[PDB]
Order: sequence, then C-alpha cells, then structure tokens
Amino acid sequence: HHHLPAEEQLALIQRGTHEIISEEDLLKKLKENRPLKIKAGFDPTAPDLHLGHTVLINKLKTFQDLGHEVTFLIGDYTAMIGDPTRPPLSREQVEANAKTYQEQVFKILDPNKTKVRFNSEWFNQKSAADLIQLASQQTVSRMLERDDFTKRYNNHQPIAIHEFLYPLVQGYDSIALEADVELGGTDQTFNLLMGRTLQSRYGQESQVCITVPIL
Ligand SMILES: N[C@@H](Cc1ccc(O)cc1)C(=O)O
Ligand SMILES: [Mg+2]
Repeated sequence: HHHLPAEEQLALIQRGTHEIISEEDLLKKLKENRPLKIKAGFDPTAPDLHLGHTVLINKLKTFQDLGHEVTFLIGDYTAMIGDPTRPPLSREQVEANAKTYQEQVFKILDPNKTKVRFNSEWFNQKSAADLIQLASQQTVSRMLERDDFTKRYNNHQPIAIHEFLYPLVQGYDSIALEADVELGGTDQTFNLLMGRTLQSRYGQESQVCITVPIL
C-alpha cells in the first residue's frame, strides 16, 4: 500500500545476493515504512563499468522500484590526491568518466529518482584534524585483515600508510550520506563493513551491507 510489505521487499532484495550483513536490521529498516538511502560507490579511474556490474545495477533498480532512494556515488576524492612534489586523476577526467558511467546506468536506472554524488563534495572541506579523528576509530591489526593487505604484508611488499586511510574515507561517506544500505561486490566486503562500523562509532544507525557477485 504505497510501499510493499516489508517481508515481500526482503524476498526481492535478497535474490541474487551473496550476503546481507544483518537480515534482522534490513527487515527492521523495511518495517519502518520509509524511503531508505541506498549507497553504491564507484571508483572513477576506469573508462566504463564492465558488463559484470549488471546484477549490481539491477539490484539498485530493485531498490528504486520499491520506492527507495539510490545514491550513485563517485569516489573522486581519493583519486584526485597526488604525490608530494605517476599522476592522479584530474577533475576533467573525473567529470568525463563520470558522465560515461551515467550514460550507462541510466539505461537501467531512472535519472529523476537517482542522486549522483561525488564524495569530494564533503571531504574537500574536512581538515587534517577530522581525518585524525576518523583514523582513531580503527586499529592497525584490523586494517591488516583486509585480504589484499594481508598478502602484501606476508610477502613484505610495502603498504603506504594513506592506503589504510582509504577504507576510512569510504566508511565516512556512509555517515555523510546517512546510508541505510550499501551495495558492493563480494570483494568489497571489508570496505562495506567499514561504513557500518564507523556509523555506530559516530552515533548513527548502522547501514545494512549487501554484496552481489561481480561477474
Ligand atoms: N573504494 C571503492 C569505491 C568507493 C569509493 C567511495 C565510496 O564511498 C564507496 C565506494 C572501490 O575501490 O571500488
Ligand atoms: Mg556531489
């Protein structure tokens, strides 16, 4: 009735997913009978999204057709930070690549119902002190559990320290968006849980994390 019953939405949402960190909390959010904020983030370095993102985008469409609010999030903030004088992305590259992603995903999603946002929109105004505050919320040993970090460390390959900050940027993005749900590939599990974790540390209701296989 304007919004499908919560248990039916659940059945449609979980079809084709590998994991949902807290079915219990997703049901609780759906029973609130309100538009949920759906976060899906993309790295703007590639020329396009490959044909394996399809399940992911059709899951965002499922959320959109159930009345929920999808934020298409471009993570330009970290991509544009260079080395103190290999170049980073320029703003013109971010904008050009982002336009191509939108031409793609709006063959599926509705543009009048989708929010396109760039995480530099809030992070460009964060101070070093705001990032030190964020960095105090996770430990070194927890960051070293991310599978790619664990392999590099075990093979004594260098891990620059700012690479530990990148998951914290992604987590904070959930806070600034007030994400109810975040979607990603099964490879991005660690990073999606970062936002759920950091939301609690900041006194926010935590997001549900949903992974789909990225073919
Ligand atoms: N870091 C993610 C992309 C991303 C960026 C910012 C976010 O808030 C969320 C996701 C990746 O490597 O694909
Ligand atoms: Mg923006």
